[PDB]
Amino acid sequence: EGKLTVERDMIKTETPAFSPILEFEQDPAQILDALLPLYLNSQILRALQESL
Amino acid sequence: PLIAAASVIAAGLAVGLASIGPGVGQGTAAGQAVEGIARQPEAEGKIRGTLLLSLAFMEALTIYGLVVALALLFANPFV
Repeated sequence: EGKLTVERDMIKTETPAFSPILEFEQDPAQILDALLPLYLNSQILRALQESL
Repeated sequence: PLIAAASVIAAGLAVGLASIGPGVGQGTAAGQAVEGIARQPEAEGKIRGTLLLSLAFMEALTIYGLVVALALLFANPFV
């Protein structure tokens, strides 16, 4: 009405499950071992941004 | 004469032993071919242009085999 306030957005990101073929250049294990550190870094930067 | 008999069994084993290679060849070729067409159907012009260009060389191998086996069976100098 008049003040400053924060309002959340609980947006749910739709996921196209797979590409029509979805080739791998790597193995199914190496890709996860190289991907989950990336999501770890993303979550750490989010826990710094929202904390800040 | 036994020479014609040897020539006949020769031609038989010749056309037989010929196509084991070419068979598995065309096989793995066409297998990876269709599994690649699954990945990208919009390349089929030169897909065929390369597929046929390899199957032509394989069929060249085995027509070489068959035609030699016939050259033994048909009019031949040693018989």
